[PDB]
Amino acid sequence: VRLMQSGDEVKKPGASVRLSCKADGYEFSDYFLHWVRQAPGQGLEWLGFIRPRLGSVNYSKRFQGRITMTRDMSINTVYMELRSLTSDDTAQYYCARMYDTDSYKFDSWGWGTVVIVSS
Amino acid sequence: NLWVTVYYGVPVWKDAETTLFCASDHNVWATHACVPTDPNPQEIHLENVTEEFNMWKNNMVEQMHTDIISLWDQSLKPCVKLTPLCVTLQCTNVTNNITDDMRGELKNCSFNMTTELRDKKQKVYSLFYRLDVVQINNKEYRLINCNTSAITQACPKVSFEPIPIHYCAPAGFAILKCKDKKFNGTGPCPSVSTVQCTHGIKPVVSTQLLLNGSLAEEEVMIRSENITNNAKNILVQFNTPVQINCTRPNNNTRKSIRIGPGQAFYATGDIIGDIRQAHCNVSKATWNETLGKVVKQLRKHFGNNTIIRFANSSGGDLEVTTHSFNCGGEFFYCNTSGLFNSTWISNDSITLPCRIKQIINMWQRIGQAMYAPPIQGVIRCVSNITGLILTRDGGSTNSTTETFRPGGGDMRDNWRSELYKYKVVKIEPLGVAPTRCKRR
Amino acid sequence: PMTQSPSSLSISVGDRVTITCRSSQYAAHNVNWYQQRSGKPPKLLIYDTSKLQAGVPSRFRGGGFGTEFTFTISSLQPEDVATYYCQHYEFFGQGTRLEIT
Amino acid sequence: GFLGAAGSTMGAASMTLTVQARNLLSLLKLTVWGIKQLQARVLAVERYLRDQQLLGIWGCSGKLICCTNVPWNSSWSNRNLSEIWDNMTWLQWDKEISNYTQIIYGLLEESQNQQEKNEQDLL
Amino acid sequence: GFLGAAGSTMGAASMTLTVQARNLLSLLKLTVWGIKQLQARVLAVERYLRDQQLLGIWGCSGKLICCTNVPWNSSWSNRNLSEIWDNMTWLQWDKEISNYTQIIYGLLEESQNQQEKNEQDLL
Amino acid sequence: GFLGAAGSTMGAASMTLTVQARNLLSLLKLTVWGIKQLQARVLAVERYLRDQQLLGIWGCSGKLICCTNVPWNSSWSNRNLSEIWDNMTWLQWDKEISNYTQIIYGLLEESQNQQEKNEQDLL
Ligand SMILES: *[C@@H]1O[C@H](CO)[C@@H](O[C@@H]2O[C@H](CO)[C@@H](O[C@@H]3O[C@H](CO[C@H]4O[C@H](CO)[C@@H](O)[C@H](O)[C@@H]4O)[C@@H](O)[C@H](O[C@H]4O[C@H](CO)[C@@H](O)[C@H](O)[C@@H]4O[C@H]4O[C@H](CO)[C@@H](O)[C@H](O)[C@@H]4O)[C@@H]3O)[C@H](O)[C@H]2NC(C)=O)[C@H](O)[C@H]1NC(C)=O
Ligand SMILES: *[C@@H]1O[C@H](CO)[C@@H](O[C@@H]2O[C@H](CO)[C@@H](O[C@@H]3O[C@H](CO[C@H]4O[C@H](CO)[C@@H](O)[C@H](O)[C@@H]4O)[C@@H](O)[C@H](O[C@H]4O[C@H](CO)[C@@H](O)[C@H](O)[C@@H]4O)[C@@H]3O)[C@H](O)[C@H]2NC(C)=O)[C@H](O)[C@H]1NC(C)=O
Ligand SMILES: *[C@@H]1O[C@H](CO)[C@@H](O[C@@H]2O[C@H](CO)[C@@H](O[C@@H]3O[C@H](CO[C@H]4O[C@H](CO)[C@@H](O)[C@H](O)[C@@H]4O)[C@@H](O)[C@H](O)[C@@H]3O)[C@H](O)[C@H]2NC(C)=O)[C@H](O)[C@H]1NC(C)=O
Ligand SMILES: *[C@@H]1O[C@H](CO)[C@@H](O[C@@H]2O[C@H](CO)[C@@H](O[C@@H]3O[C@H](CO)[C@@H](O)[C@H](O)[C@@H]3O)[C@H](O)[C@H]2NC(C)=O)[C@H](O)[C@H]1NC(C)=O
Ligand SMILES: *[C@@H]1O[C@H](CO)[C@@H](O[C@@H]2O[C@H](CO)[C@@H](O)[C@H](O)[C@H]2NC(C)=O)[C@H](O)[C@H]1NC(C)=O
Ligand SMILES: *[C@@H]1O[C@H](CO)[C@@H](O[C@@H]2O[C@H](CO)[C@@H](O)[C@H](O)[C@H]2NC(C)=O)[C@H](O)[C@H]1NC(C)=O
Ligand SMILES: *[C@@H]1O[C@H](CO)[C@@H](O[C@@H]2O[C@H](CO)[C@@H](O)[C@H](O)[C@H]2NC(C)=O)[C@H](O)[C@H]1NC(C)=O
Ligand SMILES: *[C@@H]1O[C@H](CO)[C@@H](O[C@@H]2O[C@H](CO)[C@@H](O)[C@H](O)[C@H]2NC(C)=O)[C@H](O)[C@H]1NC(C)=O
Ligand SMILES: *[C@@H]1O[C@H](CO)[C@@H](O[C@@H]2O[C@H](CO)[C@@H](O)[C@H](O)[C@H]2NC(C)=O)[C@H](O)[C@H]1NC(C)=O
Ligand SMILES: *[C@@H]1O[C@H](CO)[C@@H](O[C@@H]2O[C@H](CO)[C@@H](O)[C@H](O)[C@H]2NC(C)=O)[C@H](O)[C@H]1NC(C)=O
Ligand SMILES: *[C@@H]1O[C@H](CO)[C@@H](O)[C@H](O)[C@H]1NC(C)=O
Ligand SMILES: *[C@@H]1O[C@H](CO)[C@@H](O)[C@H](O)[C@H]1NC(C)=O
Ligand SMILES: *[C@@H]1O[C@H](CO)[C@@H](O)[C@H](O)[C@H]1NC(C)=O
Ligand SMILES: *[C@@H]1O[C@H](CO)[C@@H](O)[C@H](O)[C@H]1NC(C)=O
Repeated sequence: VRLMQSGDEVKKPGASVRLSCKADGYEFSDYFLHWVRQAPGQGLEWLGFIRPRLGSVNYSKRFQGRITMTRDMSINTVYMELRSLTSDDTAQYYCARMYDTDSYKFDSWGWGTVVIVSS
Repeated sequence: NLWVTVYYGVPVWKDAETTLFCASDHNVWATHACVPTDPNPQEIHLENVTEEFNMWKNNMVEQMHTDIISLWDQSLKPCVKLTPLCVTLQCTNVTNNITDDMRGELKNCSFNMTTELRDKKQKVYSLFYRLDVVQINNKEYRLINCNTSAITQACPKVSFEPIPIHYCAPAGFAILKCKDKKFNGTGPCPSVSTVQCTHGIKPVVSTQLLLNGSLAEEEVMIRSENITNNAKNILVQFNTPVQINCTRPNNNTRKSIRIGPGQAFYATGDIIGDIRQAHCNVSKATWNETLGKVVKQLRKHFGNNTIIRFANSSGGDLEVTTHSFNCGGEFFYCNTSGLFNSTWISNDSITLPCRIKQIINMWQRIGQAMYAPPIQGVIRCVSNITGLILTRDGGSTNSTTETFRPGGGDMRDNWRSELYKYKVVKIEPLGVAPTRCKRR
Repeated sequence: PMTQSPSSLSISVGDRVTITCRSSQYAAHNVNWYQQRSGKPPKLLIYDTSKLQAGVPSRFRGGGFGTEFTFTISSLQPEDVATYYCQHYEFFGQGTRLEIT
Repeated sequence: GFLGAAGSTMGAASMTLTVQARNLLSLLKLTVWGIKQLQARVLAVERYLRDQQLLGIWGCSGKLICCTNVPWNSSWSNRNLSEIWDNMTWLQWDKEISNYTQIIYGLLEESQNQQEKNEQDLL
Repeated sequence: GFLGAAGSTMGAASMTLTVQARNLLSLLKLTVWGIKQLQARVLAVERYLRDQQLLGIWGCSGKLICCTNVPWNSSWSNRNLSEIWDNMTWLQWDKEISNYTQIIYGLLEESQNQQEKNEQDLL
Repeated sequence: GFLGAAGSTMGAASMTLTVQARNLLSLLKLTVWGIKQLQARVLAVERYLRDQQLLGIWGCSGKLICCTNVPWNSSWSNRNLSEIWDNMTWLQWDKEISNYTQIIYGLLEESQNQQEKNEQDLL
């Protein structure tokens, strides 16, 4: 099971960044995909998850409104778009795969995509 | 002295899995093929028995899901494949007697079909909803499911009305029903009663609002495998039903087209009269009362002094973002943003604008579509919103507010609201016990 | 949310370590532990606080059922230098950094 | 009726067995429901036949309550007969004997064969 | 042979039963005839099993002619034994008693259970 | 275990029968393997039922070793009992009697019916 992310990005404050996450090696319908961000020198933080089966989403209350996650089953990718970027959004964003809905089990993680928001 | 003694027929059961057949008192679900249920159902109350039920680990729901999918497939098999319909349509916008709410929602598409003769063509028009056509870059459009799946016309005699079906376990098996009216869904049930068949479950297909379901008795019930978990749908069962009135005001006319020998494609002819958006009505006072009752039973798991907010769906396909259902032969996708637009701190009718889709990708299976034939006349429907399928937004900020948004899509949650109290057990009538007797 | 403690601790190779995971709400057994090497993506070791994910060596073990959870690695190794994260459902915890003395 | 004495006492449950013994057994089109009904019928038939075969191997065919000549090791259960048959039902009895049951069956059949052979010796 | 004594007297018909008792039970391709044969086999098996289960519940398994301890209410039939067993066959007998069968069956099983318990008391 | 006494002596093979008697009986999808399994289950059920019906017609149901009152014509086999039960197994025994089986079976059932009638006369 391999989750290949997208390329390190640099955005100006106030812009929107769309990360991607390609998943292969497993049936891209049974396992939900979460987006976990990590600030430099800080702990992991959960952004939200998406069910690839029907595109159902669930975003964290802190990032609600500024975030939107879509999926594309043909190319087998999950995309996350973050709007109104500010300075403290400089982070590494990972895409994890939850094995079971109960006992959240982030088995496979992506390489990570560092978004740098600066002027 | 003491010795073994074998007893046959002892009341001992173990939880197990088996095939449950159908009993009922044409149709997509083969109700006729079901055995006739007994006119007087037999149910035995059990005294001083405790059994551990689990609605979410139940197996009967999976069997029902597989059975409904199989019935759908077996009803769509012997009827018209619409592969010739995947052709370049030349579409315009219908503008004759359209209100402001349906500006461009319907397309007058004219296109060439093969006729009953192989070497002759046929220039024929039809009316396609905007959701069933995608532009190609009058303009050029094509059916939405022409590059992903093959369409099979929902074949006009079969009816989609959910006829109740009873799931009867075979001989040697029983079904324990949890009669406890305060059963939250996962745990011991003091009041267990043995039955042979279920209580006529209606295979109602809906996503955000459970329609025509079985209601609770004591109060509104909140069921979830893990309320703390945010990946688990929260089923809400109402004690009193909320009536919802569904309507498609357009007076559609079905037009038959000969696309081959015997094969006929039923298109939407010119709508006679005025074109108006399909919509739903729900009593505002009744809905507010039901939401208040739900919040009252929802604050228990989150404590008092917490803010309970209902907001609309956060995203996804048209099946999960909108309350999707099927009645009258037509599939409605209703924007339930008016319903879930409330905040709760410790004659008027809400109108939901609905859209109609004919290219139906039922059971979220990519590779098998279905064209719902036009239904003649004006469609009206009256349904009971028996329950809800909510989902709690994740995260934890400084504020203590909780936002619940409608969910769905997974029909297992839809059919788990009827099989929650039921469990299938295998009888073990052989039992050994001490006694002071010997054979002579 | 989690209150994973301590922030960091210096431990010699082969020594037993303990990482308390005092929670704030009833978590039952649905608590998992992640090992994030410096720079590398986090890797999962223990799920359900008892079971061990395949491919993880048996020195790692977990415990606790209520609002307190413990993480032990028995015999520390040079390749066990990383950060260790609690995880109950959505919420993670402040990491524990292992430094070789 | 059926399974009515599930929570009843061991002796009272043993008194009534036919009411839950009759219900252990009671064109063809290969639709979704037809194949399920066929599977249900075959499953019921084979389960009843397996139970009756186990009963008949131990020389208890046709008898709801049948005694046996095999001894009962005290390791199986040290509980007294009065509390077993007066303050307890069949469910937890199966729960606290389940793992032992598998060996007792063997003893059962052995005894029967021996007894049968003895009869052929005596008669 | 089979059903030969259908018109024969009640006693003579009762004398011979095996000839019409053996014939109560006696690759797979899912064609038109194969599914019919499978249904026929399953139907025969389940009918024979139901009949044998009814026989064994009344403590008459393995016995073509079996007596019972329950009484016979004269309302069921006031006809004398001589005319019943000498000037009449089984068919018209079944027609006039078909409406009292179920209760009779119940009585049957009850006695058996009672009878069984009695041996467990006596033996 | 199963069929272990196939080469064993007639008496030794007759001593052990349960071990090879239990194994005579032990969702649905109409795939190749599903239909093969369904045929196998139905075949096993019907074969066991046929064998049990033949046993019960002769008044030997539930008895692995059962005696009968019918005579044995010396034409069937003139071999002495000692050599039959001490220097020869069941297979070659079946080979030399397979052509007298049917009549024997008939005699069997006849006796049973007669015996049953006699019982109904005596009791
Ligand atoms: C929750 O539960 C409620 C109630 O159970 C349910 O509402 C019911 O929905 C069904 C949907 O099938 C409705 O049934 C339809 O009703 C219309 C109108 O019926 C009234 O009017 C007719 C005369 O117009 C009266 O005879 C009748 O008694 C009612 O008063 C009917 O017109 C429909 O008939 C067509 O469909 C049937 C089933 O397919 C056919 O058997 C019938 O012959 C008709 O089809 C044929 O004729 C058409 C016209 O000629 C032709 O165009 C077709 O192609 C075909 O040839 C149908 O019976 C029912 O009325 C609703 N009841 C109420 C009280 O509202 C909800 O839908 C349900 N919610 C869910 C499932 O989400
Ligand atoms: C749940 O409820 C919320 C509101 O509570 C809904 O949010 C609205 O969603 C609709 C979707 O159509 C939005 O309507 C569209 O707005 C576009 C403008 O977006 C800009 O401005 C907003 C703020 O106003 C920014 O957030 C955004 O980033 C953009 O900068 C229009 O361009 C669209 O126009 C299209 O449709 C109209 C329809 O008539 C056509 O006339 C146009 O030609 C064009 O085709 C469109 O109007 C609306 O803005 C959203 N509101 C808010 C406050 O964000 C959710 O959609 C709803 N979810 C569900 C599932 O029901
Ligand atoms: C639906 O009803 C169920 C039954 O009432 C609920 O399950 C119970 O939920 C309560 C509160 O959430 C739990 O109470 C906690 O218990 C722990 C101790 O755990 C005990 O149970 C576990 C079961 O595995 C056992 O292993 C332990 O040894 C304990 O014996 C306390 O430490 C807490 O402080 C708290 O009191 C129950 O434990 C729990 N029981 C079971 C069997 O699950 C369920 O929560 C309800 N669901 C909803 C959505 O309301
Ligand atoms: C079958 O055809 C449909 C319709 O053409 C395909 O869906 C479309 O797929 C394209 C990508 O190939 C999507 O384009 C994307 O649009 C978003 C904005 O929505 C934009 O941000 C992206 O950069 C990209 O351009 C398009 O939106 C999408 N259309 C719809 C209605 O979802 C579908 O992929 C085809 N199936 C295949 C190729 O298997
Ligand atoms: C959809 O377009 C078709 C085009 O054929 C319309 O049907 C024709 O409309 C013209 C209008 O001048 C009539 O003269 C023809 O008799 C109609 N039929 C045919 C076969 O050409 C149809 O009315 C349009 N529907 C709309 C706009 O709702
Ligand atoms: C049905 O087929 C005809 C013939 O193939 C199409 O008419 C042609 O359209 C092209 C595109 O403009 C022209 O170059 C040809 O000269 C037309 N030929 C004739 C004979 O008219 C027609 O467009 C097709 N129908 C639709 C709805 O597209
Ligand atoms: C919607 O709910 C109402 C209320 O439960 C249903 O009407 C009741 O149905 C029960 C059936 O057991 C009857 O006992 C009540 O007398 C009915 N009450 C009334 C006022 O009619 C109604 O049938 C439901 N509608 C649908 C379509 O299921
Ligand atoms: C649902 O509610 C709407 C609006 O409350 C109703 O629409 C009214 O319909 C009548 C009859 O056609 C008109 O005279 C009114 O002008 C309409 N009101 C509005 C605001 O459009 C509708 O009748 C209700 N029922 C159904 C089945 O839709
Ligand atoms: C939904 O429609 C039903 C009718 O199908 C409405 O109920 C009827 O309303 C009329 C007008 O007030 C009354 O005369 C009837 O007695 C009502 N019958 C029943 C069974 O309720 C209902 O009011 C409508 N509700 C909404 C929200 O549109
Ligand atoms: C669902 O309904 C809501 C109304 O509650 C729609 O929200 C409006 O959408 C229009 C269309 O762009 C905007 O002009 C309004 O400002 C919106 N109002 C509010 C209060 O949100 C929403 O767009 C609908 N969603 C659909 C049709 O997908
Ligand atoms: C036709 O309707 C579509 C909406 O479906 C709209 O985008 C387009 O501008 C319309 N064309 C007209 C009115 O000419
Ligand atoms: C919450 O408030 C209700 C009254 O509205 C009360 O019955 C209940 O005990 C309270 N729960 C607490 C304080 O945990
Ligand atoms: C729809 O049109 C038909 C035919 O014109 C008519 O009989 C029927 O009453 C109409 N239905 C309406 C207007 O609801
Ligand atoms: C989640 O649900 C499962 C099954 O009902 C239960 O065992 C577990 O304790 C629950 N955990 C929480 C945190 O509620």
